[PDB]
Amino acid sequence: QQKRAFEYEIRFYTGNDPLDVWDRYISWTEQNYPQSNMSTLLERAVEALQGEKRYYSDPRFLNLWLKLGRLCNEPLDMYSYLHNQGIGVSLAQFYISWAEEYEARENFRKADAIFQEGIQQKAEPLERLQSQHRQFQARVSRQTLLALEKEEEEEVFESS
Ligand SMILES: [Pr+3]
Ligand SMILES: [Pr+3]
Repeated sequence: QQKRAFEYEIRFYTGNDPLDVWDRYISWTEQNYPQSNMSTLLERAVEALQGEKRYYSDPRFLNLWLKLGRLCNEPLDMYSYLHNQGIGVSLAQFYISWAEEYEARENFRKADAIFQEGIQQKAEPLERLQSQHRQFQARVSRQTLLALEKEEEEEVFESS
């Protein structure tokens, strides 16, 4: 076949950037199986890298967790945990992703708090975080104005 799975799996990895192997292996998987053993590769990468403070600001490390969060049925608990470990906390995408989960559940005040914390931390790229924050706010504001229109319409019906 193509058990390149074997080529990656042969971890007599002796270098100083272990995340590198996994990054390439994860990337290979989503490039060959666009939907895969993916979810158990991700769990393995993360466990292999469990407690490694040095990668807590690495976008390749955060990317593992964003991919897991997408598959996970409890991502909110996942982000809370990562935040307590200080994983991804200096990265804009960590906050964008966490806030989007709350926005999806219509908890706009929590999503906003997450953006604002990321901004106060000046998580990188800050301009991506600010842009996404403004887009989020605009979505909520627009949804509100349309909702209010539907309320006003029904309410006005009730008065006849
Ligand atoms: Pr009514
Ligand atoms: Pr009423």
